[PDB]
Amino acid sequence: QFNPYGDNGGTILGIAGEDFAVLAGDTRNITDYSINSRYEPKVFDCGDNIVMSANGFAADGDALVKRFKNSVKWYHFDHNDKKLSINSAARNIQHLLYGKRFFPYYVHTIIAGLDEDGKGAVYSFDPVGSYEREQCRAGGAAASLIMPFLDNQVNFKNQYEPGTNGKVKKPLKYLSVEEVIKLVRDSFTSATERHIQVGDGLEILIVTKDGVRKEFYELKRD
Amino acid sequence: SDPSSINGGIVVAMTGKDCVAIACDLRLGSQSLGVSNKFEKIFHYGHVFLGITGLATDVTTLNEMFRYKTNLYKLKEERAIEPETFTQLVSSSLYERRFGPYFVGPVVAGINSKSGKPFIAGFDLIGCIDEAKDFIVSGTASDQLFGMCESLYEPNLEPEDLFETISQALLNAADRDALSGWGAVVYIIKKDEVVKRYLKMRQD
Amino acid sequence: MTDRYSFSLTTFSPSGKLGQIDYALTAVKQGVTSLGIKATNGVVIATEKKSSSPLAMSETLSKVSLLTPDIGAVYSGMGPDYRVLVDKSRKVAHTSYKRIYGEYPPTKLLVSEVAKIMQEATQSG
Amino acid sequence: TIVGVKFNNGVVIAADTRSTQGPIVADKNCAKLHRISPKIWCAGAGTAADTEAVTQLIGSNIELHSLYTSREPRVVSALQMLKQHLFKYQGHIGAYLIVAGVDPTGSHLFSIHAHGSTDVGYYLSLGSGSLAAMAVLESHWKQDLTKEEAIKLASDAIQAGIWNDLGSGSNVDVCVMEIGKDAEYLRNYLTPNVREEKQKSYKFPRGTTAVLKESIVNICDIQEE
Amino acid sequence: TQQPIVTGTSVISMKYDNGVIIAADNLGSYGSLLRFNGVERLIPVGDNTVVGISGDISDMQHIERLLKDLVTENAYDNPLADAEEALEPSYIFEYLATVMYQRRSKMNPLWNAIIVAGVQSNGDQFLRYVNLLGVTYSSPTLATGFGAHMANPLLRKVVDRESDIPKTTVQVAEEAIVNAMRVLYYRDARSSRNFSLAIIDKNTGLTFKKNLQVENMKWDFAKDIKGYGTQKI
Amino acid sequence: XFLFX
Amino acid sequence: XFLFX
Amino acid sequence: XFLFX
Amino acid sequence: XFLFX
Amino acid sequence: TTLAFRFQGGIIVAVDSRATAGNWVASQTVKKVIEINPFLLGTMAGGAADCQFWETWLGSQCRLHELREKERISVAAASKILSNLVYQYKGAGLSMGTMICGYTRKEGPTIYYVDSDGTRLKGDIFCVVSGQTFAYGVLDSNYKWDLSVEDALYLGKRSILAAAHRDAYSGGSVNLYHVTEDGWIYHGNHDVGELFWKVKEEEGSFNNVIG
Amino acid sequence: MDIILGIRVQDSVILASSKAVTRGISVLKDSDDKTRQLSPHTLMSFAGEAGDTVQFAEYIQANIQLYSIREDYELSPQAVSSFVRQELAKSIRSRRPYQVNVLIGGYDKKKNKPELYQIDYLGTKVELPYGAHGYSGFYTFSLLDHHYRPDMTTEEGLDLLKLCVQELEKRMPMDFKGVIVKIVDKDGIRQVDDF
Amino acid sequence: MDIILGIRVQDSVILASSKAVTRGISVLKDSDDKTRQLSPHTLMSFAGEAGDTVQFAEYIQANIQLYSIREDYELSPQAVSSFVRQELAKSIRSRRPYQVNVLIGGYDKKKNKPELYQIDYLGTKVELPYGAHGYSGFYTFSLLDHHYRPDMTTEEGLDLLKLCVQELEKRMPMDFKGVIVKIVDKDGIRQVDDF
Amino acid sequence: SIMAVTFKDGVILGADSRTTTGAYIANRVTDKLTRVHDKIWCCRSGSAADTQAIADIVQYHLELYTSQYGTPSTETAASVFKELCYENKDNLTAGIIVAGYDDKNKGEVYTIPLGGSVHKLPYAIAGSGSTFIYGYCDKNFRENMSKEETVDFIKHSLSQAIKWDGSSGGVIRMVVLTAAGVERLIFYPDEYEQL
Amino acid sequence: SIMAVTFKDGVILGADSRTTTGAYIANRVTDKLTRVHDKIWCCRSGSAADTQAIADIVQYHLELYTSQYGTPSTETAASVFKELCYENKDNLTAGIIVAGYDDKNKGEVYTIPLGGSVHKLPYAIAGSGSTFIYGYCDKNFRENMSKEETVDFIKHSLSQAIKWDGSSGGVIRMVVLTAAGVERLIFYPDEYEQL
Ligand SMILES: [Cl-]
Ligand SMILES: [Cl-]
Ligand SMILES: [Mg+2]
Ligand SMILES: [Mg+2]
Repeated sequence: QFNPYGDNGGTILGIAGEDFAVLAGDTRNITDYSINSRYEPKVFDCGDNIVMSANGFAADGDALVKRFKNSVKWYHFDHNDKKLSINSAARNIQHLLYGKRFFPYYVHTIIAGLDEDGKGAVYSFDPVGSYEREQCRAGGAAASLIMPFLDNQVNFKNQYEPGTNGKVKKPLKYLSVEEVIKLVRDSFTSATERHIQVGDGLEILIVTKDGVRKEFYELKRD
Repeated sequence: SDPSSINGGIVVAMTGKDCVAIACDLRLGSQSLGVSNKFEKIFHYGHVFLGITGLATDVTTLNEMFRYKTNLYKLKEERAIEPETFTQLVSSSLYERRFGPYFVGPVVAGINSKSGKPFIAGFDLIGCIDEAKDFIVSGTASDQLFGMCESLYEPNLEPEDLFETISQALLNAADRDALSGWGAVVYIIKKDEVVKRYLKMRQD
Repeated sequence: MTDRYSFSLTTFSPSGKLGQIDYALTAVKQGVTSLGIKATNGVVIATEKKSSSPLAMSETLSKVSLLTPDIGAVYSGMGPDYRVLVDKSRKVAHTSYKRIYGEYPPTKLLVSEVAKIMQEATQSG
Repeated sequence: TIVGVKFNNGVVIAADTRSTQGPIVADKNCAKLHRISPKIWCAGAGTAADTEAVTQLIGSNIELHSLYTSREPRVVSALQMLKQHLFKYQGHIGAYLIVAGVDPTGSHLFSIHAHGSTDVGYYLSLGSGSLAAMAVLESHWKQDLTKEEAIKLASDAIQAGIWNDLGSGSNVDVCVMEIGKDAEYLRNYLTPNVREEKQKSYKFPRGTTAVLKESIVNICDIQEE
Repeated sequence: TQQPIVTGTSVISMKYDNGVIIAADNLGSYGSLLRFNGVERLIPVGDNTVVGISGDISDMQHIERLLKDLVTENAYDNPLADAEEALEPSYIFEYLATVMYQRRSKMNPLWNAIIVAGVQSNGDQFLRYVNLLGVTYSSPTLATGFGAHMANPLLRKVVDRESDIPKTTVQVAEEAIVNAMRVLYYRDARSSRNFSLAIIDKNTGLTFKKNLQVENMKWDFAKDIKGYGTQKI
Repeated sequence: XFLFX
Repeated sequence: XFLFX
Repeated sequence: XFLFX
Repeated sequence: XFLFX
Repeated sequence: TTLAFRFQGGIIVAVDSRATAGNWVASQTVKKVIEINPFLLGTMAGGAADCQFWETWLGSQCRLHELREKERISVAAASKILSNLVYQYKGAGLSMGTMICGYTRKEGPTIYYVDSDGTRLKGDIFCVVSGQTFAYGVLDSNYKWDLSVEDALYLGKRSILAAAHRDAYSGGSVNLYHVTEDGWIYHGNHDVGELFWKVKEEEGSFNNVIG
Repeated sequence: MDIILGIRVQDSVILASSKAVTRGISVLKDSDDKTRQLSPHTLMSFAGEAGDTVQFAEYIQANIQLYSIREDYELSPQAVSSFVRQELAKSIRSRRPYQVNVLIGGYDKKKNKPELYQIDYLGTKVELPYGAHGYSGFYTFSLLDHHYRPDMTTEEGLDLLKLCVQELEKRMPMDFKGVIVKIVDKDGIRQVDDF
Repeated sequence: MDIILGIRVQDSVILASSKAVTRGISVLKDSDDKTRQLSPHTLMSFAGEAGDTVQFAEYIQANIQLYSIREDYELSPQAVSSFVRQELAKSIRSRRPYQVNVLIGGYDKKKNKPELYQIDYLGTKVELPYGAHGYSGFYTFSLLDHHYRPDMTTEEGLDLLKLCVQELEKRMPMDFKGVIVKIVDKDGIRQVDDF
Repeated sequence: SIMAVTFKDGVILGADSRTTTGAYIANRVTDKLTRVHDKIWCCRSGSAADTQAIADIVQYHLELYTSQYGTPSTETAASVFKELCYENKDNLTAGIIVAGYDDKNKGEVYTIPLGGSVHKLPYAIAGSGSTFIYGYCDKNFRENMSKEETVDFIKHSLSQAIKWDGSSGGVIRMVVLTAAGVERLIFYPDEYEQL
Repeated sequence: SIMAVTFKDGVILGADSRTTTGAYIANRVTDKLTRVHDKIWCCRSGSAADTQAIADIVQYHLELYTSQYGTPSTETAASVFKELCYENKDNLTAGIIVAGYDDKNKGEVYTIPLGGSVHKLPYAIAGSGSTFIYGYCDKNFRENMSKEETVDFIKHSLSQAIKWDGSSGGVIRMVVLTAAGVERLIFYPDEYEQL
């Protein structure tokens, strides 16, 4: 029979800072054991300081990102050029995803930006539009490799204050953009080693009050 | 239905400077239901340590089988079996059940008594050998353990440092797996002393 | 047909002697001299190549045999009996050890296996 | 990715060093080049346990045959014994091997598939990266290759697999078997995929982990007195 | 939902310093039967774009008609149809990509893999892929079917990254494509010796080469191969 | 699972 | 995949 | 797959 | 069934 | 694990916070209680998306009712809006196990269990443990009508802990709500990891553990 | 599985219905009333697929209540039963049939006679002295065949129903958590508390 | 489905086992004893597939009784449990595996300690303070995690078991027709009549 | 594409050189003409593994036959092939043409389809590519052709088979079997494509 | 077995006369050459029902075309066939060869396989029997043959197709399309079998 779905692999990672947010993804596109592209961008500027990535089936991911970009355009038209807040974007994307509830978009969606208080925000969606706001989220093939690392290194999980013997947890702290980028690079370097679908390149989009800037780092090509 | 994820559980092994570490969770379940939090998955035959994940009936059966085989070895050879030799015995034993295999993911850890060289190895269920320098992972949260080990690990860690690394690798991997946790044990192994530590971790 | 000799051909005599083993040792006594000496840094085994005919190429007849890369064997007595024992000894080194432990057996355990094959020819039907 | 290339005075086999569990890389430096006999080596693809088990079994029986016959083993012997074993198990032993070697007969290069089919060639490739490798071999192979040229072609064909196949990766292992010479096994002949320094040391401060209990393990036997 | 009947195999392509090259064999297969030996699978659109199509030939002939109809429609009430408002490679691709994804989403796909090669108004090289699922991606080298497995590895040794495109001449690029077509003829059981090749250069425009043949083949070594192991005769 | 070039 | 207490 | 004129 | 050269 | 029970002091609502995709723990920070309006709560079990979407939609339909009728919607009416909606989608593969909990002058404290099967039941206590829905608590021994609000909060909290420990797919943290006359009150999020050890030490229970 | 029994005595109809709502291995409730009042002298008990049961009963209840208001008259049980059967007979050949089995107990004021109707989800209707749906029906039929009489009083009817439930509890493998009993006579519909 | 529970208190082991034998929708018996005395101080309760349960228990009983006669010694519960586990561990890879889940309650006279062992049809064995098999498992497990203590007396153990059965009757959808309770201590094995 | 043709001076075997896995050409220089005796050869079609295994056993059987009874007949060789193919028909995918030269019987061709049936024929064609040249071969075959005529007939025949069949390709291998001895011929694409 | 061959003076359509249900010949004198216009004819292969339904619609479309725009081109006829075959590919089993004579374009042949693809060819073969004459037809076809040469080429071709194909048989029907007009030829077994 004809199968309407495919797997294009890749991995996306969203980390929220105090006054910034990052959305990173590998630039590798694959089909089975074949590499389709070593540089196919997966993380997009959608306007109004919102970055979006739909990872899984590339065709569904491209379609969803288009519909949301279109959704932002018509928000401006119908609401006197009002800036679309990240919470409003998140709710809109849920309705996009749930629209195809009985023919789902086979994608893991993460969006990053600043909230209305100017604090960094990351939202994570399932294929059928269930969403939740988080500090940390990894999506895609190597999500299972990266998320435990982020739990340990971003939220300081299973880490206690030395000399307490597990009596006092390590204090939660906001990471600097420079510290967050190191974790993103180390996460993807580690994921590239142990996952066949992850590698080639890493593109990071950093969101601040000043706007959206882009950093690119090479990954192993095997 | 899938035999290797009915009972659940994990094992991880690491090498350091003149030492090895092997650690496991303590959970045994019937799928969603947790039954026991005292099911240790690490056994030792002399100075050679064996961790086994997978179907719990096979974990127990293989422990009894390797105790049997290493006892007869010692009586005939008049010396304890070494990690390198035991690795070959595990592989041999698993591949003789090639078309009716034990649903297990074994891990060997120990220091060669003569050379003093730290040694770890992993196996698939039909007895293929993975002899890594750095670390070996096994069980229902292998993906999670690969992620933790690959980032946390650096070579030539001192025994007390290696302990922190392997502990944080197991604990954070187990918390992202439904069928792993309910306590954890860590063995720090030096040439002629072995310390065994139970870890405090969330019980959900 | 069928091997209808299911019974021992080596039994105890009233004096407590196993005749066939004594007679086997008598055959060994008639055999050409072989020796072994152990040094600190090695071992030597030696024997005479008693050529049956000068037309015979004595190089083709090996009295000293490799069993494993680190184990050699020499004999005194019946040559054919030795040749089939070397074949069985080489095989048992693989089947009962190397195919299990991935290394060649130590000297004493291969000896133990050869010893077992010879004991069975002393009791089996 | 495993290749074999025939040259003027011998045969060369190469392989990658990656083994996989589904989409996860289990071993970054696997050894896919197996010694059947001192001057007969073969590269294996497919079920990792099956390739080791099948080469060790035939390698053992070849050694006993060599001792029995007082002759150096022949590649055709290893080839015949492998195919009859694999055929018996009707492909259920998933061993895909490239068998090469030098013997008193000369230099030989064979491939053997899991169902017990063998074939002869001057250049062969097996595994998931075979198409990437065969593309390079079909482009650069000629008759009367030198040793240096055959090593270059073999390793280039593996690299093709490493870069372009997700099943292949890490380093290139080579084994050169030249007539009237000792076979030279070049473990990690190339290291094209060396991991870069991490941004951060993840070494934890001592006492970070919460410990319930501690105890000494007795690994020593029952003591005297 | 259907099954492909009459099918075309690999389409292969790459970028070079001044433009793009694309190639495909002239065969329409009917399963194992090599039924049609005169099938053109490179379809030019204006003087700046070539669309290479693999998969179902009935669906290819439909797409051929859509593109022919697209040129007609663009000319309607368009004084600059042969100038500033001519069809761009990017326009032609996005249209096909839209159709391919719509058809898959109605569970009635156009059973094809498509590569759009061309040069844009500003002289930028265009090369993008789309298939029956509506999956799209761009790379310095692109190939469909067997081409992906055998052609890409060879073409990627010439252009491995973006920085290699300015250093790659049209002579080197064409040489690589022609060699790749030979390798595909050796190794693809659904390929033919006869193929078409199209170059789209920003300076010299569109050059379309028909009735090309795979030549300089190596077969002589076959005579020295006897049996499958032990046979000597 | 098994290990599988 | 989707999430599912 | 299995090799097969 | 159905009639079918 | 979702728990809603009725007592003299009103309604206690206790849920866990774990979301799973097979054996993968996707999140430990999921809000399984939905605040439809100041007097209406909805628990969520089954498909995360199905529950989130339709219980959010219910809040819209409940808001329109107030604007049109100038009165607060009854729990019976609100529950039946959701139950009549899911019944239209019956057999389409919606996965939903929810309790609609509120107080109104007309009805008093009311809990309605609404199912993706189109089952709508009124009861004093409803529990969803693993994939099974029960008209009894996870423990049920401690349950007496005349119970202190802060005592009743503990039973709800304790009941989620009991399930969270044994069930692989229950865990994260316990979210507590108290529904009364003049609205519901949030009683905070309690991490099960910290909660377990504290409860063990204080209660002297979970002896089969060790720590 | 769900127990619904009906017995028509001399001057009334008695409906016994299990109080347990179970889904798979889970008991959802132990006080469920599987009955709707269609009219002042007509009662319908229902068992079957979750959701369908209540949705069907309430839909029938609304239609019979509409008829009552419009004509200021009560439809006879024969007429109500025929309407219900026809709605079920429509549903079997619909896209998703109602999987509901019903008992209709009514008192006809014109004829001064009690009437019991058994209708299955296919729209199979019979008038019976006693009826039942599911596993319970076979045991209860054999027992009622022996004991039942046409001239039995309401009290005699309740004792025989009491015996049926007792014997069903012993014999049945599932726990149906007791029954709710309702009587339909000339005075209307009332619930028997003691059972 | 069948309820078998085990609780190990300070100085004894108590086994509660459902008395109902049901096949599909039929109740075959309401007084079934799902227990065999392996030795004077070892008791085994069993639940699972019809025939296999009794056949397995009686086979184990015969082997342990043979050991007792031959050595004029009682095997320790640890030793009996290991034997039983190994017999089940053989059977999973046999032509037709025994589909039997067992609880082994024993008093070790050498150590003067009660021991409870839970073994499933695969040969999965654990020593527990309390154990259970089937649906009844998760509930009782979580109810004893709250109430159970290691230093509980036999009488305290029975009251907690009494609470478990009561709560199981309310919560469980099937009728298991009560339980038989047996105590294993230093004096031997006795059946508690009042329950 | 495989064929064996009897002519005046003996028999000629012809075959293509392509081995496939799906649509990938695993070997483009395959030798499908194999020796079972000095002047008894066979053409292999179907499974590569099966045909190699069969051919290897038949070579063994004829080597042992020769040791005891001298040179075997082509009929004898065909019979040994048939015996293996018929008795193992359930587990084998092998289409074999047996061709041999005696001095008494001269050139003989036997074809063994899947069933394991034997057919003695003046000439024979087999394999996927054979279907396209049934018409051509039937129209162009004559008995008692010359060597040059027979080489042309095979070259033209397989040339067409290769052209239309995706599963056939590479070089055309031939083996000539006469009193003179055994001659190997090869024809490359540039030669046979332009025919 | 169906074929259309372009020669100097026009085009000739050829076909066998056999219709089958399984292995039973339902019709042994079938006319598979059908008129869609005075000098546009088609050869029908595949489903008898489908090809008849398609041919009937195309004849309707060209009759209406002629009324409005005069005599349609062979290309136009092929296009209408393609449109029906492509747009209804999921529900149709039809392999059609379209052959026609213009005065401007002379003889033209279009083949439409299952997909609904169109291929303009100097000559075309289709049907189950065609597979056996691919080799023969490719070797024997020349462009700009005479009428007598083209009749011989078709007679010999279908003679071989009929001989090897069980699904082909009966008489060889032919239709000659030239400026001169329309000629029907028939060739009986006794004639074409001895070729
Ligand atoms: Cl072959
Ligand atoms: Cl017809
Ligand atoms: Mg866990
Ligand atoms: Mg015929």
